[PDB]
Amino acid sequence: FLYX
Amino acid sequence: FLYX
Amino acid sequence: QFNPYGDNGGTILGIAGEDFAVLAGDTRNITDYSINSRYEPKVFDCGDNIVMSANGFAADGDALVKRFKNSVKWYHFDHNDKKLSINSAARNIQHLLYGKRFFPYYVHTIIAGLDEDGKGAVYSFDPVGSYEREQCRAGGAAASLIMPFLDNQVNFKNQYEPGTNGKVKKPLKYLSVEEVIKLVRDSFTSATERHIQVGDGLEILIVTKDGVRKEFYELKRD
Amino acid sequence: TTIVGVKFNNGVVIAADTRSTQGPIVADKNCAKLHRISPKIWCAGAGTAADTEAVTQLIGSNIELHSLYTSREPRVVSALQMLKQHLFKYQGHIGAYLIVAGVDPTGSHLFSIHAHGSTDVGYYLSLGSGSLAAMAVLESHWKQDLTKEEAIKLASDAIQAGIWNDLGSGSNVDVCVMEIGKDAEYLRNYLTPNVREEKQKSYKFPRGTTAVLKESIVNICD
Amino acid sequence: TQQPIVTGTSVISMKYDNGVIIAADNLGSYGSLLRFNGVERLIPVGDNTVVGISGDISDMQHIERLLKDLVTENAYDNPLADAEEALEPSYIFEYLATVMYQRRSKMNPLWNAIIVAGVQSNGDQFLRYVNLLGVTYSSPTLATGFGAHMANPLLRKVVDRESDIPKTTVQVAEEAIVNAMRVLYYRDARSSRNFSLAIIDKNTGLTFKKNLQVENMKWDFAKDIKGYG
Amino acid sequence: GYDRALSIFSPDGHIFQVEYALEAVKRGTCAVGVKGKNCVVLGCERRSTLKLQDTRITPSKVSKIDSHVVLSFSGLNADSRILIEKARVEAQSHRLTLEDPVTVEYLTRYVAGVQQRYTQSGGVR
Amino acid sequence: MDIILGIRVQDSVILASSKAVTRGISVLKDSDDKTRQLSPHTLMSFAGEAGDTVQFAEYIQANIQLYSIREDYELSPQAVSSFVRQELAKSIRSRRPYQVNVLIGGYDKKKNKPELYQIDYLGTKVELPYGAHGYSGFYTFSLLDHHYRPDMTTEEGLDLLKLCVQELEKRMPMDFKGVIVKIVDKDGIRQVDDF
Amino acid sequence: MDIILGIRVQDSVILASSKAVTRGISVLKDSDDKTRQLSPHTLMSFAGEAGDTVQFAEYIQANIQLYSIREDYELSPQAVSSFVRQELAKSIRSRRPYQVNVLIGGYDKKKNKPELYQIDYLGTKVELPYGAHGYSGFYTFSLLDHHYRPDMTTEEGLDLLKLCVQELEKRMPMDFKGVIVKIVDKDGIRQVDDF
Amino acid sequence: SDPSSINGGIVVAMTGKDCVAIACDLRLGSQSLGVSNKFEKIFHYGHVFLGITGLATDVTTLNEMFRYKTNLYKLKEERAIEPETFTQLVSSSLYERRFGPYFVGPVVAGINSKSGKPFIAGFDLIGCIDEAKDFIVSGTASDQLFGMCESLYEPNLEPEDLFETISQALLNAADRDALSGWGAVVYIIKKDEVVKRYLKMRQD
Amino acid sequence: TSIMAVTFKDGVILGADSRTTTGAYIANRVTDKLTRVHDKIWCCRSGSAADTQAIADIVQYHLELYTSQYGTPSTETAASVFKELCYENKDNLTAGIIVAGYDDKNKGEVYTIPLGGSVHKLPYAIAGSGSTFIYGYCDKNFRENMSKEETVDFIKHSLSQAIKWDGSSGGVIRMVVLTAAGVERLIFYPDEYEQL
Amino acid sequence: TSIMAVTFKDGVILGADSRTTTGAYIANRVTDKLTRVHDKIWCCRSGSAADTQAIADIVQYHLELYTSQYGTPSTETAASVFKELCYENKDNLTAGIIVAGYDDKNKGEVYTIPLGGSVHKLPYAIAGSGSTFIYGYCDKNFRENMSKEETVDFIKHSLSQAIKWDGSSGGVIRMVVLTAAGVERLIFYPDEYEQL
Amino acid sequence: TTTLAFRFQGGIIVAVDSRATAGNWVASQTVKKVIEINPFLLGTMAGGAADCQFWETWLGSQCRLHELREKERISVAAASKILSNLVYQYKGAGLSMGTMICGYTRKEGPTIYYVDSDGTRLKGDIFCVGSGQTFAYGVLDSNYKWDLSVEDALYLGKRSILAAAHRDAYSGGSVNLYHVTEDGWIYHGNHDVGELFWKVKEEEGSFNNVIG
Ligand SMILES: [Mg+2]
Ligand SMILES: [Mg+2]
Ligand SMILES: [Mg+2]
Ligand SMILES: [Mg+2]
Repeated sequence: FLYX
Repeated sequence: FLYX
Repeated sequence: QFNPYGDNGGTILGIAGEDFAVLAGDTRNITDYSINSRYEPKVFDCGDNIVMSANGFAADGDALVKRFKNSVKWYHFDHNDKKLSINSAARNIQHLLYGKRFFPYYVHTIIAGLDEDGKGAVYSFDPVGSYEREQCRAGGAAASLIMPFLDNQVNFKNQYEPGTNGKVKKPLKYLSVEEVIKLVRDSFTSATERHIQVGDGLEILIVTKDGVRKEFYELKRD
Repeated sequence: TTIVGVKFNNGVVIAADTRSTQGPIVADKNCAKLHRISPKIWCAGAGTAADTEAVTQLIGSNIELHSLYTSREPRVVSALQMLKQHLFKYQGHIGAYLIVAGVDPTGSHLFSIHAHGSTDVGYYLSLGSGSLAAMAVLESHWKQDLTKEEAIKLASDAIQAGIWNDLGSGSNVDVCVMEIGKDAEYLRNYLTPNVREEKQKSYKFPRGTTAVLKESIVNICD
Repeated sequence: TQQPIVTGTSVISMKYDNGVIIAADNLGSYGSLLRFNGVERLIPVGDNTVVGISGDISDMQHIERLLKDLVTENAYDNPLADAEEALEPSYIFEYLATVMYQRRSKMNPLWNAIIVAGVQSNGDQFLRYVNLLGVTYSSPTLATGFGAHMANPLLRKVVDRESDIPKTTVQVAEEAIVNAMRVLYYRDARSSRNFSLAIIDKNTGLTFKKNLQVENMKWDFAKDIKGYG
Repeated sequence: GYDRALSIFSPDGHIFQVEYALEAVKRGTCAVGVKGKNCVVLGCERRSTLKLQDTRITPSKVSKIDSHVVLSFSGLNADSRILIEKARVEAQSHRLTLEDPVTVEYLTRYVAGVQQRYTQSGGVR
Repeated sequence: MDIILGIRVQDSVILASSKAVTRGISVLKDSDDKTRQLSPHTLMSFAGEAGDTVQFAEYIQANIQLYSIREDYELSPQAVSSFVRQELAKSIRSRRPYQVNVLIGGYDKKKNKPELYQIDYLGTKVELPYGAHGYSGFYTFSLLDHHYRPDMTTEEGLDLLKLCVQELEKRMPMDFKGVIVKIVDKDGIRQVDDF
Repeated sequence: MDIILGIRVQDSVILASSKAVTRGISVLKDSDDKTRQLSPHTLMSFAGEAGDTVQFAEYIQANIQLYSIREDYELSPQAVSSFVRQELAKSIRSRRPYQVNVLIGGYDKKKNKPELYQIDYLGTKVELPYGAHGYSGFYTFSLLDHHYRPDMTTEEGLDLLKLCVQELEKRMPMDFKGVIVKIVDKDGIRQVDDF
Repeated sequence: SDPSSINGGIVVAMTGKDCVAIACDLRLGSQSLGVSNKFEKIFHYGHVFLGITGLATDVTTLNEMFRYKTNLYKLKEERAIEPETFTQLVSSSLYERRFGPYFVGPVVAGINSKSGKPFIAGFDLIGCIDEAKDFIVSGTASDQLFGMCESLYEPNLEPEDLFETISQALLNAADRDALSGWGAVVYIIKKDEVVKRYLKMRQD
Repeated sequence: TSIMAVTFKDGVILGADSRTTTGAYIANRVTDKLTRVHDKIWCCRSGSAADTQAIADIVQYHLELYTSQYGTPSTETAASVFKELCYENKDNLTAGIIVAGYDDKNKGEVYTIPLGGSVHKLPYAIAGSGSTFIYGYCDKNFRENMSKEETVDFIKHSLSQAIKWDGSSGGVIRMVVLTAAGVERLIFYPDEYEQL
Repeated sequence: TSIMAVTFKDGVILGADSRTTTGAYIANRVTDKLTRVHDKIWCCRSGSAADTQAIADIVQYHLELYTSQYGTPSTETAASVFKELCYENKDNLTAGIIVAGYDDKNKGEVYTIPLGGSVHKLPYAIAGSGSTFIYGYCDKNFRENMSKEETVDFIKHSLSQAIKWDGSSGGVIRMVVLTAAGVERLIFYPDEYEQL
Repeated sequence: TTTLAFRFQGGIIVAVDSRATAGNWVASQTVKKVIEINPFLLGTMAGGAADCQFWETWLGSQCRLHELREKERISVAAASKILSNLVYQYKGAGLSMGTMICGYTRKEGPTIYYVDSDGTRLKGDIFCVGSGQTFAYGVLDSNYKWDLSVEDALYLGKRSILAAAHRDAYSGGSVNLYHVTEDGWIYHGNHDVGELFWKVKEEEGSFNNVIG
């Protein structure tokens, strides 16, 4: 998934 | 490393 | 437990012309999410019109370049100042790399120069010394981003002659040093956008029969 | 990611970067990490991108229903209490690290929420991978009784520290200013210091370059 | 294969117009225990070099002995030991860099991050980093541990690239270093208030400053913080 | 280890220890080799000052190195056993790696190589 | 490697050895001879780890051939088996042991008797009327217990062996591509070409 | 379980399924039919985990037979395959998933066309001219790529299938004791007794 | 046993001048073994197009699930779902399975029928929305696609030019990935006509 | 973390540092680890910040609802509610809480609740990582029925040492005074306590 | 284990407990953790008893052989030999040694050698499991140029607290006094130090 | 990788693919997987690129020293056994090589030896080695006869690599053909699968699974  |  | 390896990021790119070769590499050095240096060159003139870069784990990269440079020096002493041909250098590096087959140098190695016929040559090596002469090779973190672009623009892959019903391929031809440097600059700006370990600066070493020239270009610093 | 919150005399200001990443690759070059819980309660998210959006959207909904039921403008402590009770229930499995800020009848507020359900109070806060770069700037330049224009400058400077020095952070600076007795102003793309330089070359292909096997009209109508 | 026991935290450094500045706190941590408070982690070699060492202190004390022995060995059969054939920062660094990489390659590393700050015989600023992996890099600003995360961002606002070095004075540079040491004291849990600072200038030479303290600290705003909401 | 250079050059350019080794051969019982059109024959003298010998068990003058090669000699009997043993081992070693028995030239070249090594190795005659 | 059988009868020893050489999901060869002649009247079949099997077999073969030349004399099957066992007994406490299991079928010319020795990779030697290595034994031993007689002829021994191969082809999971059969007797070693 | 093949030709679908049921070092049975008739013109072959295979096959069979009675109508091969895929798609995120891989060979009476569906235990459905499951594919797919033509007769399809079984019997490590072959066409399902 | 890279495959979407393009490879394999060269990863519900990479059983399941949901949407709303709305529905649906997710990399593409604006969006596996002006990439050769798109792409391409750019982006990316390729499909989407083209590419 | 409660003549005093650390980084250097569960019942939070916050919130609710029905709860009652949560959820909690309150009948009381969820009523308590370094000091220096100024000095000197040796402890020394007079908050800055 | 060395006006004093434990069982309740490496160079042994004994034996041999050739070694020389063994064999040693000696030139000196094998010259040192509890106490109470009686009390009170809180520390308090006068052994029994 | 060599009336046919991979990443599609040891000796490479390349190059040095020392070209058996004895010394080290030693000599005739890194050495008439060995075997075995012509044998060898190049995700690039006779090895060109597939599909009428 994506992270920030 | 590579394989063939 | 102590891990002897690390990843210093960055990416390198070698392209071979007709009577020249370029070896380009970004000047960014990183560990994890921290920038170590914005200008740490990893493309070196090793003499005898050979330029070399060992991208990946900088410690192993510097060690290898150092050992090869020393190998060139002792080649002169032992063989009456004879010039080390790019093909001979490539085989010598295989032996340096494979010497550590069971404790490998963690690097993707590219050398560039001229063959004994005066034509542009690029050799690329896997971490354990398997090597191959090519017109084109990207190495390091952003290799997977740049390489398919090079396939399309240098070797003209998947490109067919318009209106030939995809039957006649776009013909292979040598690129000018001007056209090659455009692709290198656009490869690195594209790589800088989409890869976090690539940016800061671009250093290109151009090899002609006249010798080794350098060019530097700014990249985005985020 | 680099999200900061700064308190000034008549309000609170939150700012965030615009970079979203999968592994080392940049998925979104310009993504908004500032979320509206309520018209005067805004939140900046770091950690699992999906989790931060979802948890903010869910509480934002429950706060609106609570506001309608009580015939009162929502309070920051309500959003905070509902968030930290929800996050605690899931024992950190919801990877949402939030800086909650807003104005309400009670006054101006600035909090930080962690995935495990812990909460902090402060005049200046920083969350995400670039927090240490941001907090360095905040610790160096922050003072008591900041003006609006000083707080925006400090907040955007703290984000910039992350953009340049942290690999996880980059691109632009989003800002939201929540001042008492005024509508909150969402300054999307307040700073765009990472504009892509003109490419060396247009890669617009001659029409017919791609080889085609079949064509067909697709029916989208009934 | 080691594990570090007694450790030193951030070493921070930067170049300015005429020379280099390096600083490091005087703490020897024993995990979370702040055990030793009289530890010097800046070790001068001659009058033109300072080696700043973080990481394991036992390995730091070993490196101290190697540098001490290097000065002795250099003086042997050397009439110009205090002139043309004196030890350069570049010589001292390359020696350590060789040792650090040899030790990692034998899977028995010196568990350290080292910054060699000095001025060459031709007046050039020398600043280069080496660690337990044998990784070497040079930059207008260098820092180890938490320094890399918090100091570098602040020091880079002063000297962002090479062209900024001639524009940076020793007053501005030293101020930036002392500010960085304060920020590290706020935010590093294995840092101390007491630190040493060294300036190697091509004109005034080596200036070693002991028993410095972090000061002008902002704590007043804490009185207004009650609970977590 | 014993290092002394026993085999060395003399002023006239002779290696006396090699030439004195030939005198030991000249003392040894006569051995003759005659190769025909489709065979080789190895003849060997046996001095007759030794009666009450047991010819069943007494080491035979001609030795098999492999099933297809033989070796006769003249000179010191004890020395011959060391050359024969080495040759027999090299014969099996060749079959193992080359998957083919030695040629007579190869087996000779090996034995000759061993004899040569002892003429410029320290501590050996 | 997998299936190696041995049956000592009245006047001979019979060694059957599977012909399949499998690696992964591919049968690379279906005509492999898993045996070496150590001396004119001594045969050794082998099965186990890839590479080790042949390397071990040829090493033993070389040593026995060297002894034969030196002494101009053939070592007894008992003597050869004892030598082979000691080599495996050394091997098991080496840095990398030979993972090779062998059957030594020989005819002792001095005693005028056939002899079958079963030696595993640990150096566990046993003289048997019939032997097997690997999973083969789990079928063949009970079958031979029933059908075997000590005074059988070479022809009876081959029929008894056919009964074993048939049972293995019926109940064994893997296709071992039949067997090469060899007979050791007073006249030396010869291969049965049609099995 | 192991080998299940399927070849869709002009006017029929042909399912070959290995007869061996192995457990440990023992082939327990050499005549096992790894197939169930779901409806008069729909056949499903299956391979995978012991117990799961038959339990799944019979469960599907019961559901399709129930539908047939309720509506007095035969579900299309496409409809049956979609139903089977959804059951496996449910299964994979269950507490204990069905570890069963299936081929559904059917003849659509409304379209007058043979249809072959390859569905793995994850619920990955594909319509193919020829399909295989397990290691079989690694040999048969390249072979069929070469020799297969879309307009082949049932007899040509059986010869093409014989070529697959021969290649598998040559190069496959395990003895799968031949195959049961069944043909699905406009006249329904029938078994080839001599293969 | 990495669900996202068992079957393999890629989807790429791009925006042009009053048009969008979405393209995908046709490979479905079981790791090294190529199984199907007809497995399309792009579906559509009215004028809204969805491409799905990742585990093929989930690609099929989600297609059937969104058809189900867009059908009920249309019956109740008495109009076709718009790309912006559908994007939200995809996000909601994926995050509903937050602690047991569909191993997919979906990509929405289409033109809003009311505003006429070209729209593309990508999602992660847990349902985080990635909205983009230029392009969205997904699959086992996402790195390659990111490199190709970032260098080749330029804004406001005409439908016929956009076709060449997206096609060369997919083809050259797919040839540097083992688990992608084996044929490709490109949808060119205008306000009220859609062209679907099958590309010729190397079959290894 | 360094926390302590000391019972003196006029009531009880709660003392704590202000440093919250994730690994070796300080997340908050001005934490308020002293929290209100009732008007004159306060607690000291050590261990998981998330867990100790969640617990504190539940008890305040319990004592608020207790007050609505049965009037002011005893300090023992508050400690009993803390224990009940800590003991029954011992497998999922990392929380060392010191409960300190002022009744008019019972005066100053201190209850310590370690990880186990056991209750220990003491004349004074110390907890958190920093406490280890001041067991020797606190034992030698503590006296019963101290004055307010003596108890403030005792806590200040104690936490001063705890802070000096513990990496996980630092920042300001917060204190809360519970007496019949009411509730008084105190703060002490590094520049004061460091050079004690 | 609880050990400490304190430097005062007339020389140095070494102090230690007498408890050696395997797990929670006391193997020896009268251990002598103070050992002689030279006439006026002594050390304090903490960590693996086997490792610290083996090390101590080697150094005594080294300093005996040193004395045969070059006369009396300095306390620094002794600490250097200890360090050399501890540092070079850091992977195979669990030993925290405090080296304390009396020269006539240098007077009382204390060197502490933690697990790492680093050397730290200090006015006083504390080591072993029990030390943690008395960092606060020892820091507040230690003064330079104390008298013999003050230093004996300082060590007795310090180890008394260390023993009170540490399960691994107990028994008698042994002390060794190094001055120009000579070498004096002291012992203190529970019945005395417990009720300090 | 996919490599095959088979023996027939006309001599030995050696066909190899040209692709090298690191995981699912295609590193190169232009690799020489056949080494020309000498005019009558060929070496095939599968497994670790470095291992095969380095040790087969090294073998060529050992084969040269043999003919200097023995004034005679090394046998295929001896050449294969130098390599098999070498890798056996490294057994357990983690060398990954699957190689075929193909050559002609007077005493042997045309000979193929399979040599792998766990020390297996097999003489045989047909071998396929690589990730797509099974795909190659499928086509080769089903079409193989001893009486194939040099033209047909060359095609079958080419078609068998193409078959594997198609189905196997980790095989492709181009087909490199060799023909070993009594007069030595003869190179029969590099054939890109890009063009070869469509050329074969059209002319042969095969590959009906693919959208034409
Ligand atoms: Mg950055
Ligand atoms: Mg499937
Ligand atoms: Mg392929
Ligand atoms: Mg005790």
